[PDB]
Amino acid sequence: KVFGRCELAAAMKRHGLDNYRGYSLGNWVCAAKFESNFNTQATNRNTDGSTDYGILQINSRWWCNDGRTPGSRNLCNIPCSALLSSDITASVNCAKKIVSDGNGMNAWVAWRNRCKGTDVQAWIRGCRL
Repeated sequence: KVFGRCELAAAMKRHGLDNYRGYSLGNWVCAAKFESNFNTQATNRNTDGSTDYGILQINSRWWCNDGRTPGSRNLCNIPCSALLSSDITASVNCAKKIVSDGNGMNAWVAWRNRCKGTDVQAWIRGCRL
């Protein structure tokens, strides 16, 4: 499903992402905007043969198993297809493991190049208090 901006902001807040590891909710909505355009079904294959899955484009080389990435580590212990669900719970629980791994949100190349250091507050403007 393609979330709307305020709609995604509210679901992420319910899942405890606002200020998870000190990253405010605007950061997570901006990451999802530029990673998938708010679309839970987005997939993209990488140069090395791994694929990125879902709203936060989580990669099969380390985080989920998709049956076709040699050396996939599957650290969130999920099939990658679970990350394409209209329910974002598995994507959020895996993203909390990724962001806690020491490199923060720099793990999402679109967050580093398009969101980091911008006014990310503009992304949750209008979301219900």
